[PDB]
Amino acid sequence: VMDVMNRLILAMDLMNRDDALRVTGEVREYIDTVKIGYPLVLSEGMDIIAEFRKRFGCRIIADFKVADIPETNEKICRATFKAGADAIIVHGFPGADSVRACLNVAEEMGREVFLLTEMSHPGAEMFIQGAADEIARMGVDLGVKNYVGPSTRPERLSRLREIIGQDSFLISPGVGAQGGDPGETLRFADAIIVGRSIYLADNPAAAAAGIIESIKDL
Amino acid sequence: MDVMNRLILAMDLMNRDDALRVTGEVREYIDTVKIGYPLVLSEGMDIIAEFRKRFGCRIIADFKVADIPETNEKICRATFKAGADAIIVHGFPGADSVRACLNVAEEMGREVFLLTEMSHPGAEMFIQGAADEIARMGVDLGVKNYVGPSTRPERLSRLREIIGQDSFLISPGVGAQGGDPGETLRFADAIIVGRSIYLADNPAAAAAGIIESIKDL
Ligand SMILES: O=c1ccn([C@@H]2O[C@H](COP(=O)(O)O)[C@@H](O)[C@H]2O)c(=O)[nH]1
Ligand SMILES: O=c1ccn([C@@H]2O[C@H](COP(=O)(O)O)[C@@H](O)[C@H]2O)c(=O)[nH]1
Repeated sequence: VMDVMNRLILAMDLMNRDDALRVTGEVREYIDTVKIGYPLVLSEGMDIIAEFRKRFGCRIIADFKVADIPETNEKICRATFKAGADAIIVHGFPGADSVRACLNVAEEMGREVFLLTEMSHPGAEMFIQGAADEIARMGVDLGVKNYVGPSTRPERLSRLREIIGQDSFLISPGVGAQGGDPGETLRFADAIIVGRSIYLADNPAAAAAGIIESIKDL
Repeated sequence: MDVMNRLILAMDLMNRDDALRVTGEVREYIDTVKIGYPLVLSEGMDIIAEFRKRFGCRIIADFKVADIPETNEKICRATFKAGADAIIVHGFPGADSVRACLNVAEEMGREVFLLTEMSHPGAEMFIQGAADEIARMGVDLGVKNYVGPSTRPERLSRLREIIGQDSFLISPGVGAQGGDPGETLRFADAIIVGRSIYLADNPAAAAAGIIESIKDL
């Protein structure tokens, strides 16, 4: 599995190139893994991935929550890996064929797929939660090794961990801004994803240092 | 939304030259183009303005938005800023995530299309069993534009039943995925067609044939 420095992944969702670069560079010493999503990519272009690689020695996870039909998923994955992303996050709710398509491209292109089972926001309780256990089981049966679960619902994250086993890799968003706690989340997740709590702080570096200090024993 | 010939082109080619050429070859048959991530992540969001400059067509961004509320807002804002007239949003992530999109849409005067049931086989695993409730949620939220599967006419019909004849409904899955143009239009206001057109040796003739087959409607 990827070796995430300090078990902390930066969710760089600022939508300005200069601000995104400035902030990421300031926390550079505490993180070696950055999660880039559509807010930044649709504002600055996929070339932002290469720029982060050039400026920082950071691993890139594209949080695109792929959720299309199989054929389209393949194209999305190919475009994303061509851009230099190390891994891509895919939605499990659209079913096995859609996930398999992503795994096929990842295998062919030598990259990784992360399966998003249950989401962290309140609305996730409406339809995703009830299917999350089966989505995880589906992922396990498909050979998925990397997963995404909610920091906001410890009991759910714990169940996800059980389903995928200790060997699987698990990252979890919803820490900070959404209410999740760093330490509690790392009881089940291999690494935590943190966005606003860091990038909106007056001193992003200090915010990141503070989070790491709080989980030092972990 | 008045879609010419009730036909929406799914422009999923990933080369700017090919996408513009093919879209130009069928420009006389359509005035509505659906652009998605295959093209946008390969050529950039500036491609939307290029399409408007060269064709003037309306643009539907099929981004199947499926993030948390906060991030959905950012995605829609970025998308409408690029010139998209509408954006397709997944309903599976819940009401708050859909409302987030509706908020930005209202603020920027654009439209949100709610995707309720997908057209591929995998949609049967988790999406289908929640589809009716997702459509009802859309109605409660005041959504007026929807996306349903051409590949399952009975499901498309149920979707139409739930949203009413006043709501607008578009449907992908025509051609490549097995859906029939005419049967789909029995329930949907417009059909979405990608490969059956853009992969054809002669795209223009392909579009003309599809339109010819539905001249009655
Ligand atoms: O269930 C999920 C999956 C992914 N994210 C993503 O993780 C980040 C959380 O950011 P923040 O709340 O720390 O600012 C965002 O990029 C968001 O899109 C969630 O928050 N919830
Ligand atoms: O349930 C859905 C929702 C959207 N699309 C989209 O509609 C187009 C269908 O293209 P094609 O099968 O006509 O080539 C693609 O852009 C695809 O991503 C589907 O096929 N199924």
